[PDB]
Amino acid sequence: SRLNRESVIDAALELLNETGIDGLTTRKLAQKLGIEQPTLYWHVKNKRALLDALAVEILARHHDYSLPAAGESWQSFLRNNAMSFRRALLRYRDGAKVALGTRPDEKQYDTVETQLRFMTENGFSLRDGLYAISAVSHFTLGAVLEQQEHTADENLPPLLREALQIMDSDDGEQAFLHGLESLIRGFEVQLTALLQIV
Amino acid sequence: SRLNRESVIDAALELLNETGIDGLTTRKLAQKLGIEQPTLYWHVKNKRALLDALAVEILARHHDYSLPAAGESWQSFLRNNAMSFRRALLRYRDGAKVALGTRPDEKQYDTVETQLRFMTENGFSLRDGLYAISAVSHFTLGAVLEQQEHTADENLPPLLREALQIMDSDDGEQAFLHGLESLIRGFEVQLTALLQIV
Ligand SMILES: C[C@H]1c2cccc(O)c2C(=O)C2=C(O)[C@]3(O)C(=O)C(C(N)=O)=C(O)[C@@H](N(C)C)[C@@H]3[C@@H](O)[C@@H]21
Ligand SMILES: C[C@H]1c2cccc(O)c2C(=O)C2=C(O)[C@]3(O)C(=O)C(C(N)=O)=C(O)[C@@H](N(C)C)[C@@H]3[C@@H](O)[C@@H]21
Ligand SMILES: [Cl-]
Ligand SMILES: [Cl-]
Ligand SMILES: [Cl-]
Ligand SMILES: [Cl-]
Ligand SMILES: [Cl-]
Ligand SMILES: [Cl-]
Ligand SMILES: [Cl-]
Ligand SMILES: [Cl-]
Ligand SMILES: [Cl-]
Ligand SMILES: [Cl-]
Ligand SMILES: [Mg+2]
Ligand SMILES: [Mg+2]
Repeated sequence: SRLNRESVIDAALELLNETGIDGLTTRKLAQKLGIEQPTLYWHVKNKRALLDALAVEILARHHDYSLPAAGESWQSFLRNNAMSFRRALLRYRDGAKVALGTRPDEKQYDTVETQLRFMTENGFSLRDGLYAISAVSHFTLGAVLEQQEHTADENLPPLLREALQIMDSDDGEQAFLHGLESLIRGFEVQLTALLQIV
Repeated sequence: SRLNRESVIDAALELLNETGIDGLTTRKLAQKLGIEQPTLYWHVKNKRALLDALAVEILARHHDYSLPAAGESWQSFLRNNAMSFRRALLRYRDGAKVALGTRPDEKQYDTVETQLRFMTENGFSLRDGLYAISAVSHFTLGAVLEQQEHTADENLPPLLREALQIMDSDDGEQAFLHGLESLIRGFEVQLTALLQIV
């Protein structure tokens, strides 16, 4: 079929959904695109190369809250950013595993530069703003992995039994949204304190 | 060599370190133990079975702060628990990927039951205490994955350039320890508030 970048990414995202990350292969991608393995090699060198591009394109297609509104608070921006990051990552099977260990792409520079600039213009040192960004990113990544990977007893002590009932009664959105408010409020306590002991 | 549970786990943890999770196989485990694949099958059915046991044994060997001291605060317990969880997970390559999506083992029941009980005896509803436990777990899991997986440009805009310098200047312990204080303080704000608007 068509082998421009857009079409190779479309097929690679379908395959990721049917098979997951550990069963995504250049052999199986060649099969789905209707082509021979050496035809594929011209366009895509290895699994790593593909994985890097998939991390970028999932957010381009599905991460709609990358940038703060005019007048929006930093707290609100982190809330709306995190929910949109979580949605984009749940959209494909092992989506969060695809995003793991990547660094901003050249095509994300203007966007992530605007994000860091926004945090500094709201009173964070670059280092403290980055610590807040990284903590929201890591918490969200952790929550999506545990949910997604989870999809992949008679003598339960009583509080564990009820806790497992609580977890199994929801997809994880409730625990996620509660955790995010705790994180955002902790950053606020830290920022407002300045040089006071807190 | 010896094929009792302890010895199969020793070998599987070595192999995990040389090869990572995605390259851990029953074929390669059989090779390292000096045995044929059907000899292995009697002791270990599949990769999933192995992965479940490895998650348990990494914490048994290396997770030394499972339980609070006499008189210890809940804040202190979560701090000391999280640092010990992080250490145990960094001890092997893709350690955090091994722990992902598992639920307490029968051999962890008394331990995790004591943990949930401790949170309730410090004023948390079971649901709110579980939300705090899950948030600390997810943040830690996220931070270790990004660090571990990361191990697996000339026109950098200026704040991203300095932020990447900041991340590359440390193994991730600094960002982790800062994030954990923000999370613990947010739970405290939430718990103390009770039915007040906060
Ligand atoms: C500033 C970025 C950064 C800086 C230095 C080292 C890094 O590893 C990063 C990132 O990895 C970021 C992301 O991945 C984003 O998810 C990211 O790239 C991104 C985006 N493309 O819109 C986000 O929404 C961000 N968000 C918190 C989930 C986040 C970025 O802010 C950071
Ligand atoms: C209470 C446990 C729980 C309850 C209900 C559903 C669950 O999925 C869990 C866990 O997965 C827990 C862990 O994995 C621990 O890491 C876990 O098993 C554990 C331990 N074996 O010592 C910990 O130290 C805990 N810690 C926060 C990292 C944590 C457990 O508290 C929870
Ligand atoms: Cl074709
Ligand atoms: Cl075509
Ligand atoms: Cl083409
Ligand atoms: Cl294209
Ligand atoms: Cl491959
Ligand atoms: Cl032998
Ligand atoms: Cl022997
Ligand atoms: Cl034996
Ligand atoms: Cl044994
Ligand atoms: Cl296997
Ligand atoms: Mg990232
Ligand atoms: Mg767990």
